[PDB]
Amino acid sequence: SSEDIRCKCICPPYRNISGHIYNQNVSQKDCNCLHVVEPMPVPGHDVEAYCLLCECRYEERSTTTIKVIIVIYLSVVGALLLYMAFLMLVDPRVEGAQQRWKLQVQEQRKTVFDRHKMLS
Amino acid sequence: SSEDIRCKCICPPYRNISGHIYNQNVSQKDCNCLHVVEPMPVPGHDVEAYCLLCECRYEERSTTTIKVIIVIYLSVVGALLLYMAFLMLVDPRVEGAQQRWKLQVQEQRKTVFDRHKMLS
Amino acid sequence: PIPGVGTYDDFHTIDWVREKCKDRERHRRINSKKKESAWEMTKSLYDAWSGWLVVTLTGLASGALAGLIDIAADWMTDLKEGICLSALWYNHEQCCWGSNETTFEERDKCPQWKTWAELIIGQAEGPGSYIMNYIMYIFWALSFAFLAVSLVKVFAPYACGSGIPEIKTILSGFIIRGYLGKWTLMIKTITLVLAVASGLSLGKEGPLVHVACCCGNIFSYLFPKYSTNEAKKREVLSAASAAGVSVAFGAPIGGVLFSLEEVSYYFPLKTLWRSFFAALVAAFVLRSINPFLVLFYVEYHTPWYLFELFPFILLGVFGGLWGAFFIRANIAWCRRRKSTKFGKYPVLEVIIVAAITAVIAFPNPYTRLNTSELIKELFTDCGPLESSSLCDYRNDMNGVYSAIWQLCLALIFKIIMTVFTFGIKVPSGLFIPSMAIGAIAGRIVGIAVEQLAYYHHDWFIFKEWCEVGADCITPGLYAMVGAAACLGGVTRMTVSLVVIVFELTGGLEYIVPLMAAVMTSKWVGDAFGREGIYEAHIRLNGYPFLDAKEEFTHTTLAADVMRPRRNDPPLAVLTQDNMTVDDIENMINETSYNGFPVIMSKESQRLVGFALRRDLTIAIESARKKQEGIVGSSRVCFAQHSPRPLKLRSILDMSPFTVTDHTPMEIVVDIFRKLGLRQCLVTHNGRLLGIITKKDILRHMAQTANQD
Amino acid sequence: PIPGVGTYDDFHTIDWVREKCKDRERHRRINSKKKESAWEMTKSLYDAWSGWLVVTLTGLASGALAGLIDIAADWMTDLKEGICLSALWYNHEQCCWGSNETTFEERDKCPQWKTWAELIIGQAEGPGSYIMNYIMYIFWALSFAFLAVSLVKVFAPYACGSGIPEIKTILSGFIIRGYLGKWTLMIKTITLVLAVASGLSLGKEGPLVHVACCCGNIFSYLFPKYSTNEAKKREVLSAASAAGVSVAFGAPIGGVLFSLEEVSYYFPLKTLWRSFFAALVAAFVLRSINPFLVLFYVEYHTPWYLFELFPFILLGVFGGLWGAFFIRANIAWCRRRKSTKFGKYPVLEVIIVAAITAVIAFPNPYTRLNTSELIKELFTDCGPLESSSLCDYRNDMNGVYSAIWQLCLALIFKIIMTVFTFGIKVPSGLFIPSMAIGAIAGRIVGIAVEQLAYYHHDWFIFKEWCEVGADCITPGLYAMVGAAACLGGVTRMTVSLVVIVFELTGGLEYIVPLMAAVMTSKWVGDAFGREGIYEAHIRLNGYPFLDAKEEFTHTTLAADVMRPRRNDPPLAVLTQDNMTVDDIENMINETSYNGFPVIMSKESQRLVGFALRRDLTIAIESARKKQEGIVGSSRVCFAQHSPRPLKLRSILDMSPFTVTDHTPMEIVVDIFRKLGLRQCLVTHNGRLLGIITKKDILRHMAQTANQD
Ligand SMILES: CC(C)CCC[C@@H](C)[C@H]1CC[C@H]2[C@@H]3CC=C4C[C@@H](O)CC[C@]4(C)[C@H]3CC[C@]12C
Ligand SMILES: CC(C)CCC[C@@H](C)[C@H]1CC[C@H]2[C@@H]3CC=C4C[C@@H](O)CC[C@]4(C)[C@H]3CC[C@]12C
Ligand SMILES: CC(C)CCC[C@@H](C)[C@H]1CC[C@H]2[C@@H]3CC=C4C[C@@H](O)CC[C@]4(C)[C@H]3CC[C@]12C
Ligand SMILES: CC(C)CCC[C@@H](C)[C@H]1CC[C@H]2[C@@H]3CC=C4C[C@@H](O)CC[C@]4(C)[C@H]3CC[C@]12C
Ligand SMILES: [Cl-]
Ligand SMILES: [Cl-]
Ligand SMILES: [Cl-]
Ligand SMILES: [Cl-]
Repeated sequence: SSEDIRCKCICPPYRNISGHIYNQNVSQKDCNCLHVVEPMPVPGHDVEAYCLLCECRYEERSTTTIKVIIVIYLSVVGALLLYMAFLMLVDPRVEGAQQRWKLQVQEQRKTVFDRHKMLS
Repeated sequence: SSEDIRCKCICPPYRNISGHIYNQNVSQKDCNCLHVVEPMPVPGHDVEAYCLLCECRYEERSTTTIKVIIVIYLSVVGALLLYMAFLMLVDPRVEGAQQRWKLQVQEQRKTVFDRHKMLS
Repeated sequence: PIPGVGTYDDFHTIDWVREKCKDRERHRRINSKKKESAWEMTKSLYDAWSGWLVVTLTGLASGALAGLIDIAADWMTDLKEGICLSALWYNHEQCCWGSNETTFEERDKCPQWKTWAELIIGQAEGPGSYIMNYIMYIFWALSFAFLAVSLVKVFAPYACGSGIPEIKTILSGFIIRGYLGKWTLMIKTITLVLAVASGLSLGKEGPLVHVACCCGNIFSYLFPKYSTNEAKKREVLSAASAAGVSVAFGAPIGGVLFSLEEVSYYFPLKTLWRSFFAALVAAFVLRSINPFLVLFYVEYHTPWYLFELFPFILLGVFGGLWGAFFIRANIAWCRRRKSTKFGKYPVLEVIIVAAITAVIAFPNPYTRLNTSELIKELFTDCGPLESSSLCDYRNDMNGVYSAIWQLCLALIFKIIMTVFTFGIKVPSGLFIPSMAIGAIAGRIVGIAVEQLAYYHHDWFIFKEWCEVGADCITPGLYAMVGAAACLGGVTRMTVSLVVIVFELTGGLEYIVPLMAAVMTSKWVGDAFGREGIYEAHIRLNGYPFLDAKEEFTHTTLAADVMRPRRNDPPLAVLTQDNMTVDDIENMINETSYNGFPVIMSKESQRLVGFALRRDLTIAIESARKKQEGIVGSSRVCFAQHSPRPLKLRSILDMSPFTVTDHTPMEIVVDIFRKLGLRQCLVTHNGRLLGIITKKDILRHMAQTANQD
Repeated sequence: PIPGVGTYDDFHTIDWVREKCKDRERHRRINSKKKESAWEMTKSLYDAWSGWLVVTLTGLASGALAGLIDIAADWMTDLKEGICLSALWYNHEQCCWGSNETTFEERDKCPQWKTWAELIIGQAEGPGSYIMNYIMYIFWALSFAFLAVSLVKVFAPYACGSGIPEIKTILSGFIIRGYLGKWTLMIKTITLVLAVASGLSLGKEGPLVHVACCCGNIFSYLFPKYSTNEAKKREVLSAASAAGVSVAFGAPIGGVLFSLEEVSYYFPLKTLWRSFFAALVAAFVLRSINPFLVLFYVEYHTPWYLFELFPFILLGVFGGLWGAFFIRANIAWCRRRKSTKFGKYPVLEVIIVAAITAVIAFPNPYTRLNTSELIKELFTDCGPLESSSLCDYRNDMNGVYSAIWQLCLALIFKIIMTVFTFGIKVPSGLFIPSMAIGAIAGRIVGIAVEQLAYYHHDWFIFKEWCEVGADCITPGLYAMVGAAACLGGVTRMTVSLVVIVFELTGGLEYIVPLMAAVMTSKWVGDAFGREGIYEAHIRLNGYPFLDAKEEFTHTTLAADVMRPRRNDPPLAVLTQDNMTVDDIENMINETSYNGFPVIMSKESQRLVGFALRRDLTIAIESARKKQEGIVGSSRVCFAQHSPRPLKLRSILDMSPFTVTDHTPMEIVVDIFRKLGLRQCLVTHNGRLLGIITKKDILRHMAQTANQD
């Protein structure tokens, strides 16, 4: 995808022309100083020297992975918040485990915050 | 020292001219394709291409360290051989430790070679 | 045996000898039935591969969760600064990743990313824009902290803290039910991201170990071998901790070394390779998700010089000096939370700490920047391609004073805030803050050294080692050394720390400096106390943890630690025969003893075995349910095979560890540590005289420490 | 106490509990006198830093000796090929180092270096020159082998072999006087170079550990803390072994891991950092001498692909398959040397083996090349700059058959010769031959894979993973994987091996393949036996080594291993009082028991303590010398304070370990392994019934193994 890939170089300040950045979406073989920089401020005799001074890198990112991870994390957080709200507002074999966990969390919450000292 | 340092470089076969080697004693700043290779078979337009194809390296070695290590090892080996010859030919607080070690070495020699079995 | 026998209550230590006995018995039973049927052969094959499968699953889960946590934290940390309207799911870097409006001065500047001032006020620059950015940063930090603390408290409040101290206690045999459960796993996974986003002075690297330790525990329920045996489960937990460290720092070797040196009380040989494989798998998973071969990659072209060791050692002196101080400070604060009234308001404390952190951090660019990103920036060298403010002075002549002042202010702020941040009721890591503090200190030291070398190149050391007017000094290496020194001083880890730093850097040329710095820090820390921060927190929480460092006095003998002593009445004893079930039940209910010795006769006091209270009650109840007529009148006989007497020889440990009263406690402690004994029976003239429990040893050591 | 008490005879195991007791007593004595005087404070400070100083000295000595050995071996290995008349101290590479007569085809061709044919015959080329080179190579190999074996036999017979098995036995508590002495150190240092020069199928990497283990031992005599305590000396020996591995492979982390996993029976936490520091110092010393940052540096531009794991696993299958075979072959040969008549002629055997090796190796270029140099060449990738014969086919089209045939012949020759070379009476290492064999196998596999990919790129796997007509497959990586697999199969080391290979390569991108290959090899080896080559040699030599793998049967009980048994008469016992010195001396002389239990009375059989035979005799003799009238008639009283009875309570272990007769040996073995006990006293009803010694456990395990 055009968003996944890019190729960008950064050139340090050479003589009069200060350092500059140039980015564009190309393949690895296209990613080079001459192709990426268009136009190039440096004069004819210093063109090659400018190419060595500058650095072009071709990078690829997995936007879909970040998409999916963020979406799933946000959904999990929202579900947790909704369940919490139900617990504090609505509530006042799966069900048995739920109530056993409720008692366990009550006891262990008493251990953690109320006292901070569950010494045994 | 002229022996300690060198700068040599190797060019792979380019077109008609086969790969070649060139070495000479220079400093790091002098060690480069253009300086090391004199004359360079490649034509004018391909000179720079030849320089990129070729690889030049500057190296330094410690001849004194090798000299000293070899000399000391050889002297130790010679002393050991002379002591062995004295033991097999001439012999038939330092001295006390010497005879104690002689008895100990007789023992361990019996153990390692004659039997190979010291099971305890 | 009776169902439920061999189990333990919550907050109890396991008997490693009994666990090994059970594991060997199960192995014998499984291998005996291999020839019976093909299905038995398949079951045996699955049992043999159970360890490999569980470590693989733990590594995969740890890698996936680490990648998800890292990505979510990176995305959320930038929500405070602004939002990418075009793609709400891209952070500042990703939103500006493919934009052509970037500039050399500002790499992450593009119209797609809009700061909150632009969203609401509509102006990117101006006093109003700065004020609104300040307020929105504070509000987002407070919201993240409040959500994290609320989620921790409501669902799985074991998720608070790094978890390394509790993991250390558990791997020594302690039992904490729910600490490594599914609820804790999920809640810690969410709250680590939330807290890292909030901007609090904490990290998600150390706490990730807990995450891993949870996953394996869950997976340990899919394999009977590791579900039924506590020692095997703890081996799996050690492998999980190694994998967690690996994903945290991308250091599988470093993770294995940390597991061996810090958290694993017992590390069998097989556990080494199992942990290494799990760590490698987890690192592979992280490398297949997060990248979108090293995290804190550095490029120091100049090789480190010998004289640079002297400044590095100085950093070590700092690394320990802060370390011990933190151990003296944080604990002093943490104890107060357990003694004063502000501990009764954890949510309010977290909110206030987040408010203070954000308020004092936003004005200073270094503090506002993420701690991991700050470490990244400090670890880089200065060059023509880079445009960091830290290097501005180098470009000016070659303001240094302004950069040094900002770095010092950030260092002071981080040092002050780490004391008040560690211990609060949210997932808090100590690796990232310590590394950031050490990196700032090392950057300052490297800047000073570079200034001295450039301005005073006439000095023989600089002139000989460094070419005049050359960038021989690399501040990034100094920052790395300072971070390593601070981490060593605060944690006291020596080899695992060095290997973790090297793997997280990828530079093998700087092993000797790091080590040296670490050594110095450790020694300096040991000058003010040999206990690390994790051990200090273990002691503060009062967990039953026994360490090799602790030792007893020479004069102390076993007779001085026996439970019966003088004031206490005679220790509970069970007769072999002529004893009713009612008497056993009454004794179980009356006394809280973990177990009871058994003697042939009351007068003889000739030892027979040891009956654990839990096993006793479970067996009695099961026999009552199964066999009618057990109404308490029926006698109980422990001897080898109308009333239908209950047989309790199966639940009896026929080989209880026995020591002499004249035996010094110097050897009793060694026996307890090496063999992991839960109790020993002190005898004299062949009869039972007393019982020394691990609780007694811990209580004596704690009393001696308190007297000091 | 009486001088000489607490010492042990040659070929005896140490009591770790008693060693720790002595160390703690000495620590108490030293710390008690700190306040007495300033000189006492300085002595205490020196004692505290004794460990650091000894590890530093051991690392420095190990690095210096490793550098010297490497340089001498490199210089001598080329003496067979020719001589540099201008500089007799330069090898072929150094002699041609600065020559301008070099050529691209021949890098080491220059008029300064003259082959023996040129020296004597006067012609560099021709059938006569080849014949003379053959004869001179054979003669030099024979001379080097004869000198090495003669030096080993005359001065230090313990210098033969790798020494890793004996080091493993020693670190478990065994005592071998003279094994780690100055004579052994010097003789092994010389003979390793001599043997490596001879061209025998052996290495100097593994044996270097012994060298290091010697140095520290010597340095342990400069510090009373480590000179008087055996456990502390063994900790220093573990650090020395780590440093030795580090210098051998330039892998300080790998050295520490090898020490922890292979040779160190007990590895305290402090030993980890001490060994790491010693290894780092030794590596620094080697880097400051030998170079004139990695030895087997590799450059695989193409990252390893997932499908390449499948060939790598195949190499693992080979690595184990050879490994086990070697363990079955070499041992079968070694046992023959201990049973047949050719073992009575070690010098002749060494000479014959060297003759065969040289004769069959000279014709084939790969075999003639040094094993380390062969591994170096195999680990390199093929490129335009290189001109190795292995890559000729690649340049021809892109003879492969000729190169593959030569590699296969070299592999077969090395495999056959390693079996007959390991175990001979010269310093022989197993790392280099195994790595060379695995490297040859991996090179062959990589060549085959490259040919398949190039000729059959239409296959979906190759086309998708590899670009058509691209050098994606790197034979050097395959050779590295094969070497790692073979080393793992022969040694069964898993994590230490992988880390050592990675450090010796410097490539962190290939950790996952190596590990996997190693795993496979190990498993394959475990399919044919779980005992490694070092453990196999330990068993063959019959050393008293106890391993965690060995276990007893469930039915076996302590009563089945007690020394008195039935046929044997009652075990020797000493009465507390009413006993003469003459009786004690007679009992000591008559019985070979390491120690004697003490009972209150003969009828009562109530235990009191344990008196070691050595301590008994030393105390009796010292008392006789010091105090007149001790002519044997005077009674000996062990009870706490005219005949002037001798007092022997000081030499008495007042807390001898006691177990019940019903206790299964399953727990006795665990106790012995964890606590390092030298003996246990099996009691019944509070009285003494028998004694179970570590010798008894070892004998029972050996008998059970023999029955199998
Ligand atoms: C606690 C965590 C998980 C909650 C994260 C939710 C964040 C991402 C949400 C909460 C409020 C949201 C904003 C609310 C309103 C608007 C205006 C709309 O025209 C564009 C999106 C924008 C600017 C949203 C961006 C995303 C946002 C900042
Ligand atoms: C066992 C080891 C230590 C012995 C090593 C000694 C070697 C290096 C010695 C032994 C015999 C020596 C050779 C004997 C004779 C000559 C002829 C002379 O005109 C030049 C040197 C030369 C060619 C010598 C070179 C060095 C030499 C090869
Ligand atoms: C029960 C537990 C242990 C299962 C956990 C499975 C995890 C580790 C699996 C599920 C989905 C997997 C991902 C699915 C797809 C891809 C894209 C590929 O180009 C690289 C691997 C990668 C990124 C996988 C990595 C591992 C992964 C995250
Ligand atoms: C008692 C024992 C431990 C002492 C051993 C000291 C050894 C390690 C010392 C003695 C002489 C030393 C060498 C002397 C000179 C140089 C040249 C210098 O440019 C690099 C270090 C180097 C190569 C030293 C390395 C360490 C060295 C070999
Ligand atoms: Cl962290
Ligand atoms: Cl942490
Ligand atoms: Cl070797
Ligand atoms: Cl070896």
